[PDB]
Amino acid sequence: VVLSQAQAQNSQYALARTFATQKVSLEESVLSQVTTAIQTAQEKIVYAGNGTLSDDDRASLATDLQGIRDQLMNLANSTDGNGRYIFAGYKTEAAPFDQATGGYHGGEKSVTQQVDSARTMVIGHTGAQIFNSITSNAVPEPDGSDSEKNLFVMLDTAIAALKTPVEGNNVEKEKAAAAIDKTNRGLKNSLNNVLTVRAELGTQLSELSTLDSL
Repeated sequence: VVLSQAQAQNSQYALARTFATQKVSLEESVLSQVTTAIQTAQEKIVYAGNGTLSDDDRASLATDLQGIRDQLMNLANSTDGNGRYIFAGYKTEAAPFDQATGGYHGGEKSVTQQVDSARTMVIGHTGAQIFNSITSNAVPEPDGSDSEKNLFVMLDTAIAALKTPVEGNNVEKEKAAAAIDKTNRGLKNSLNNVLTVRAELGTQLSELSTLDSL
């Protein structure tokens, strides 16, 4: 009895595993795209650091950035093949991020799944974890204020700043330039956060395959 039984318990963990592997692989694929998108915005933000840019050049950068922001929003709202949202924790049936502000509305608890007697492997990192978090490596705000954690806020503030024509207004220029500097720090912090998650999903995939190929 205990044999058949155990062999059936390990037969079941085998299924969880197969479910876990497809879920983690899609997340990893989508996060790979999130990385490239943020790196693209980072390049525009660096260009925006140039003090002699035309207001029309600045507005152009804002438009490029709105586009990247919109790609990232679509990635943050990604679903799997059954239309369940992958960055929403357990709340898989409503979009985790609102279009207007990029606020997170999904679940807070990470999705877990029993993989082997021993472990309880975290599957499905939540939206908060990817798009609204920073690691301990985060570059702090020079002025001691709290670091922005929400990627969409980082992008949205920069966009609003760049769309503000600042010709002939040094005060507005310094303000907008400070917003761009803040976004620059934030995007490094966001990139580091996404890189951290991707590495951890890589580990998860490695584990799953080590029990799957086992």
